[PDB]
Amino acid sequence: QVQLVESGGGLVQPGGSLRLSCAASGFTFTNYYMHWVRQAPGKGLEWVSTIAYDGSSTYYADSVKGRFTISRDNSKNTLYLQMNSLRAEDTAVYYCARWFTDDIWGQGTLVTVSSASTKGPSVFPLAPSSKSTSGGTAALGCLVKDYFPEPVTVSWNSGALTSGVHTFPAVLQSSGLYSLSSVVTVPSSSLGTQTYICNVNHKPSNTKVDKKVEPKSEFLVPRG
Amino acid sequence: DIVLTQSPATLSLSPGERATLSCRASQSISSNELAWYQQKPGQAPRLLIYDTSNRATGVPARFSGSGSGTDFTLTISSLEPEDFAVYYCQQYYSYPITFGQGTKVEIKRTVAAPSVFIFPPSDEQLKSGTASVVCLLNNFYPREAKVQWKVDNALQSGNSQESVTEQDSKDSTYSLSSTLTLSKADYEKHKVYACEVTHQGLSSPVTKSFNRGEA
Repeated sequence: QVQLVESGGGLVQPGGSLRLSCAASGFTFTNYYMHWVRQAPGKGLEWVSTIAYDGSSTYYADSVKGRFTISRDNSKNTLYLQMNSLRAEDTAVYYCARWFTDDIWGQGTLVTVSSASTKGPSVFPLAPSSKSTSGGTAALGCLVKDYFPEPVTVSWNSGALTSGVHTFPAVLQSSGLYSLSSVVTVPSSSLGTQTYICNVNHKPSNTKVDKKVEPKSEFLVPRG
Repeated sequence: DIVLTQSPATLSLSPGERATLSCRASQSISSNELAWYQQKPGQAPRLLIYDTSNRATGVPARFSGSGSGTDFTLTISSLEPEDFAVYYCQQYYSYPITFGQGTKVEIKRTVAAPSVFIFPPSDEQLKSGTASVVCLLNNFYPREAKVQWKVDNALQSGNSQESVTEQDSKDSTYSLSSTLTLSKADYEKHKVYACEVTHQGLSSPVTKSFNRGEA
């Protein structure tokens, strides 16, 4: 396939280093300049570095000059960015990109610069009930609390259930840990017979939780 | 260095209308080295136009770009709901390569009232010392919405946070969570927990509530 695939970001101590990689397939890599661009959480795109065909020539944004080094292994179709003396202002998703009459972009990789510790989330059910039900459909979910750093990914029924899912953006709690809920709307009439499981993945801590979310038992409802 | 000032910073239009996006450069981009990008949430930017006016592969013809020297324009002549995104211009006539700060395009639709749901804390969470109470506002439009927590009818303050989804790509709706966090001890001091919602699509404010330890 024509593709760029990145890897190598993660949590890094201020002052520390990372090497990012970007593997190309599907086009003649050696014929194009290649570039790194970053995007801080919630903000715009800024260019970080460009490298000539054969690595003979490299250019850098003034904020990274002296700290980051772009390079490429053409025979292995790979772009790298060596990042040293990482600061907090370097926290961003990093993309690699080919810029041409058609673009090719990597999928991005988050680099979080912080001395705070990794912590996995606790996952709690948001059980559906008559208080989460309106004319035929019921809302239910999972609360994913107290994790660091981003991201958590959440799916439902191991990826089989996608329709009607809203996974909210993480909020930073004043404790300095993130929290989010993911909720789903489903037919109320078959809460008794269909299983709902939210599958929470926190890669930074290799935490994987599968929480079954079961309907609340109610008696304070019309008899029947 | 070439600084790109994009205007307006945000734009809200109905499907069918035409969006006009401006990208002003701080000096004349001599050859036509300007590109436009579209970016949707969780995604890489997507090339739309390059060399100022050339449309890129598989870009719908409603997107087109114009300009030169100093002012450039991106026109989206007949907007769809799927066109909600941030749009960026970039310059590749001089280093540093630079981008505008973007135009965030919001897609208007008819008023839709939120469905409002409330979830008591789980027993599981309670074992550990804290109670989270979640009020969900689902699939509403416009974005503006007020949510207030009452505990035994006393207005809470400073102990909740809100989070909102990005506009839906098909129906143009938002959903919003409001999470009330309390210690287990505080939670157990009070009985009625209520989320009050105000929104244009509601006839008057809607309160959803439960009593601690019912079912």
